[PDB]
Amino acid sequence: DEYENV
Amino acid sequence: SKPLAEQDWYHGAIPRIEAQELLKKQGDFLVRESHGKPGEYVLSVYSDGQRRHFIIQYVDNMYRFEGTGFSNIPQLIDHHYTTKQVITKKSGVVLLNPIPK
Repeated sequence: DEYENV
Repeated sequence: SKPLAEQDWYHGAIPRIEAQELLKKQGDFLVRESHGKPGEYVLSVYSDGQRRHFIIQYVDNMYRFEGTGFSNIPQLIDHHYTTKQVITKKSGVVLLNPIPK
């Protein structure tokens, strides 16, 4: 799943 | 230097899908332990109609997003909650409502 800053 | 377990906004190991149910209004936020990146912490926020999940970077003994580093997560979160500094420039996210555990 996507993290904003990683 | 106060512990995470004593902060109202720290939810421990709840998964992303559970954080979704808790984040509903602009500026709602909580902190949780990541599942996708084990050992990392996550700031989860509701902003502009979306849930956004920021890894709290831990580098050289400091926790940070894009700016000042602090030795501990409560100091970093409290800093953003009191000063209203954005979490990142790109996101522009401002913390408003700590979601209680």
